[PDB]
Amino acid sequence: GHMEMEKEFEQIDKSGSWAAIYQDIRHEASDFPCRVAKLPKNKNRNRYRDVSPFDHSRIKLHQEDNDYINASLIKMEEAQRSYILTQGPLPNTCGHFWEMVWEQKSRGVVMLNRVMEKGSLKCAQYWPQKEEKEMIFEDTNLKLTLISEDIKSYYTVRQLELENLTTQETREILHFHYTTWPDFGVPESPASFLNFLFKVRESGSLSPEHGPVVVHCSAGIGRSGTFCLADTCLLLMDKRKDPSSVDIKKVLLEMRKFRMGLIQTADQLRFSYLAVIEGAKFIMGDSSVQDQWKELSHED
Ligand SMILES: CNc1ccc(-c2ccc(C)c(N3CC(=O)NS3(=O)=O)c2)cc1
Ligand SMILES: [Cl-]
Ligand SMILES: [Cl-]
Ligand SMILES: [Cl-]
Ligand SMILES: [Mg+2]
Repeated sequence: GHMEMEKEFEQIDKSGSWAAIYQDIRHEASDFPCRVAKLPKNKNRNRYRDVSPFDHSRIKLHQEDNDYINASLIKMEEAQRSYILTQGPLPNTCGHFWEMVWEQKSRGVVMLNRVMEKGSLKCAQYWPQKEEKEMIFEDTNLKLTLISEDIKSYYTVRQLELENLTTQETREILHFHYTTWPDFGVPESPASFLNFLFKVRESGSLSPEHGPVVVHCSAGIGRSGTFCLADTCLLLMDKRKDPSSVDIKKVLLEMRKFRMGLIQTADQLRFSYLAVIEGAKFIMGDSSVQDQWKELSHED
């Protein structure tokens, strides 16, 4: 057979029109107000002047003081999966970030960037790197401990313990850290990307019994958007067991109702197609393809 998205992909490649297709998505994308993000008191809570959560979908912190964090709830109604997309936390918003994880009952955090990229700090060091050096976030009364980590060639999975120091309740948070995805770039292959995505899936972190997974890169729109678009499209395909009922551009436009700028280049859009098309093999019952991805990704 041949999926409709596969036929579309070939036509676009052939005519060399990924830029045009992508720019049309940008032109059609939703425009909603971000008035809270732009308040003077929130200036230092934003990593990028021009990347803001819409008011209607922003995550509110549960604190009468200042409830603002640069984070958006991407609620995919048809797919029945939610994601929280957020910027890489700043030195002064790491407490807020873990506060959000707590209040939203997230089980998993997906990090698609490195702390330093291109000679610059794209994300604060918001988790402990050594077991014996735990982090206390005094402003939000949270304690964070590294429990263990499994380092692979291009991604790292960490077990963290998050403790609400007010109630002494503790939770296991899983950290899935993709370390080789360049900003404004694409993963090395669909295989490496899907191997990682399926690692996130297998952990149970995307279960509806949990809060939304937290997904971030530096701005929380480029690589983050790519990750979520692929996952949602595979999920939609999965629910219906029908790949040809999935309209990737339409899904992306729906996601952009909840946060601006999701997917930052034409090639990331192109890569999203590649990931979904390849991932469809597993969804539709080629169970052995997951091992192929593992081998091809060279995680060892
Ligand atoms: C709307 N204007 C705008 C767009 C993008 C950015 C921006 C800056 C730096 C970075 C690393 C990224 N990212 C590209 C990627 O692939 N992921 S990202 O971190 O979101 C985006 C800033 C402002
Ligand atoms: Cl890093
Ligand atoms: Cl560097
Ligand atoms: Cl930083
Ligand atoms: Mg040690």
